[PDB]
Amino acid sequence: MTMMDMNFKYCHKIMKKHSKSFSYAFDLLPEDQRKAVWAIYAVCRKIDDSIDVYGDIQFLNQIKEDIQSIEKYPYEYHHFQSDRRIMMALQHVAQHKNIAFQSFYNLIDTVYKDQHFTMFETDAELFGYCYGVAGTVGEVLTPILSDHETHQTYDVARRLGESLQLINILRDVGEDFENERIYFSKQRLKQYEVDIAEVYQNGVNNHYIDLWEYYAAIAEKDFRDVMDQIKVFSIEAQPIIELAARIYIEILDEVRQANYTLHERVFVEKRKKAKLFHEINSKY
Ligand SMILES: CC(C)=CCC/C(C)=C/CC/C(C)=C/CSP(=O)(O)OP(=O)(O)O
Ligand SMILES: CC(C)=CCC/C(C)=C/CC/C(C)=C/CSP(=O)(O)OP(=O)(O)O
Ligand SMILES: [Mg+2]
Ligand SMILES: [Mg+2]
Ligand SMILES: [Mg+2]
Repeated sequence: MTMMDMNFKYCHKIMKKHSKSFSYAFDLLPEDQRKAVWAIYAVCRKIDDSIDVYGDIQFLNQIKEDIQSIEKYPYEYHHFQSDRRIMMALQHVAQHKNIAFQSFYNLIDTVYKDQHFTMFETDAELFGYCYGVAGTVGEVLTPILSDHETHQTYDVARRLGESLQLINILRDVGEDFENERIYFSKQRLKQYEVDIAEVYQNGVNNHYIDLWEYYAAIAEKDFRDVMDQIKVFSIEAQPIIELAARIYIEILDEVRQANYTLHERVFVEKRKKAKLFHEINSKY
């Protein structure tokens, strides 16, 4: 095993550790493509944890600096200040693919501003936040999962990631409340007459369910639109991308089955992921 192989294997470990939902799915891709995804994931994961988990704001500045170094001198050797193995894998990927560097910068700014967390006043603010933390990952992942780097591709990728961030939000309402975060907007929260602190203490009710179902309906609808343009992706990636999404559509059925509980984190069982994959491949 070469050194670079080792760098990608460290990225793989990080994704296996933190992505209980998607590691399984993305590892089904051909080697070159899944190695790039592990790199991207590891970069995004370090960024998202820089502050949330290590509290470390200097570390986040170093990640930005490191990405900035790769963008300007893709071919020079750099003394990476954040995590060397991840940045080497990322520079290796940038020498073969067209990395949307601005998208990592948008993600970094969105993760940063999340330390001045202020509830969204409207859905448009919530949706612009889904772009920043997940539409951007769709954009950076675009040249890896497709040979047609065109606006329709970027656009389905962006729309898929924002859509998964919404499902994510619907799965994590309760744990996000414990961390003092409510991602639903005030406009919509007032309109459905819900106070999350309250529903958290006394259980679900019918206003909360309707609020939640109002957002799940937005996510499901968007899921179906990207499932009609799944062909913008490479042929090897299409069933994986579809598996990734459906796992998350599954999580919504899991929240419904646990009666929208705010006190547990529903997940999808590995065995079930393999089933979903089997069905997708039926028509693939
Ligand atoms: C493929 C494509 C074109 C677009 C999709 C872009 C993606 C994958 C965006 C990320 C969406 C989110 C919120 C993922 C959870 S990461 P996690 O590791 O925390 O997952 P988990 O919390 O275990 O469910
Ligand atoms: C899967 C893939 C290709 C890309 C994802 C890249 C990542 C990790 C981006 C950082 C922003 C996200 C989606 C964090 C997890 S949201 P959460 O509710 O799961 O909270 P968490 O940080 O996981 O505890
Ligand atoms: Mg997670
Ligand atoms: Mg996080
Ligand atoms: Mg969450």
